[PDB]
Amino acid sequence: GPHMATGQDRVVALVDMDCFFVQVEQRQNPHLRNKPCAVVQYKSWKGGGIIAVSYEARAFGVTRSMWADDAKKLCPDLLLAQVRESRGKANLTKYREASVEVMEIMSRFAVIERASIDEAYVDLTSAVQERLQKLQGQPISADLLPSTYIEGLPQGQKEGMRKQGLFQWLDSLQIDNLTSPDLQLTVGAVIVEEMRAAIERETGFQCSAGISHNKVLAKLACGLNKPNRQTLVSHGSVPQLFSQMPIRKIRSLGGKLGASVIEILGIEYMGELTQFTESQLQSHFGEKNGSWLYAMCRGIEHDPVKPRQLPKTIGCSKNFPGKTALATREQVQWWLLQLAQELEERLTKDRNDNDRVATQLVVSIRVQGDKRLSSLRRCCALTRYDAHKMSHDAFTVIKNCNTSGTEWSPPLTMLFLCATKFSAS
DNA sequence: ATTTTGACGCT
Ligand SMILES: Nc1nc2c(ncn2[C@H]2C[C@H](O)[C@@H](COP(=O)(O)NP(=O)(O)OP(=O)(O)O)O2)c(=O)[nH]1
Ligand SMILES: [Mg+2]
Ligand SMILES: [Mg+2]
Repeated sequence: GPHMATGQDRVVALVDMDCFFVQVEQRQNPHLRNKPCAVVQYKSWKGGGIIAVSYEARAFGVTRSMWADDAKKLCPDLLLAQVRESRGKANLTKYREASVEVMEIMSRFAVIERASIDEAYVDLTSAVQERLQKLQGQPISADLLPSTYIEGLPQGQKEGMRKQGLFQWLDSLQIDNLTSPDLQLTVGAVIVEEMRAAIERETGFQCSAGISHNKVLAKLACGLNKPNRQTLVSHGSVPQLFSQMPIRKIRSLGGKLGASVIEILGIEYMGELTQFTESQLQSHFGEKNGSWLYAMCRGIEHDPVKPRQLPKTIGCSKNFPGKTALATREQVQWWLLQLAQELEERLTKDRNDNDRVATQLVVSIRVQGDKRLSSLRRCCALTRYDAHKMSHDAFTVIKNCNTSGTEWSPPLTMLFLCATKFSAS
């Protein structure tokens, strides 16, 4: 009743760039704009592995994790942009810099949590309050929401349906009550329209966004109407939306835990979770997951928007599959040095930009025939931004995996260096 | 022989 808090305190947005790496290449190369295109890594093996796909190319069935030659079977006019290669490995600098452009714009509006190279959460609660105070009871015009969908509306062509649903929502709005959750979301969506306009104006990149009361709902909402649209998911829309939402569609439930929720409880959709008690869910999935599931299937989640715009770790990774696996000492040293050189470059620039220094070097490896993605992860001190020292320490720290009596055995199918434990400088 | 990352939980 009155004391059942409903998780309507906050206004949170998730902004995510549409086919991000492809848009970065399309800005740089106009010939790629408004075409089926994809971004790949490498080119010798099956034309390279696809990691980003324009929506034109998606209409042919091209997806991420597809080989480019297979994709070309689906889309013979597919255009391909290749990730930069440096020191014999993929170099993602162009996209990290494009990302920093986007993040710095979003930061002007509110405090953001960088959730990936192409997406950030925004806590808009304060900003919505300020804007409601500025409006002074003025109602919200549909002109202020040109790309906004209201999930679950209309009830009772695409743009036509969007405008119908928006009209229904705006007519139902109690603009006088500065404290109504639904009004707060609506004003949040006005600000998110402004944010996405600024992002497009100042970068050329288009994006989508979700507006709701928490991070999970904002993220789920963002995907409902991609590309180049934003979606308002209200508290009241949760029962219908969740009544047919596969559990795996909710962030963090797409893997083993989601599968066990399905198998143990004997359910399919998010909504069905509501029929279990908190204690029941805690019994099956632990106290934390259980509490979180009990509130999440009612649309409630409390995870804060962390004020963090920059990555907490800086890492360099390369796989060496099958017959390219590193089998000699010279090879492991040369590739550890290549990794350490790219890492050093990134870390020096990080220090100059962000006034901080990493203090811990993590070295991770895979050995051939190991089932696990990571076979060993060991850490050492990172005291100098010197690639030669970093590669020597990584070797010093992993060399006791070589069972050879000049050789390396088992051959290494992955090297991974990661700087962590940052400290102000 | 999708690859290259990065956050975060568990013990
Ligand atoms: N190297 C690498 N980069 C990746 C991988 N997966 C994604 N990226 C890169 C490429 C992606 O562009 C970017 C952000 O990933 P999304 O937001 O999940 N997909 P996108 O923005 O392309 O399309 P939309 O969001 O409109 O559905 O991260 C990967 O496995 N490896
Ligand atoms: Mg994206
Ligand atoms: Mg994303």
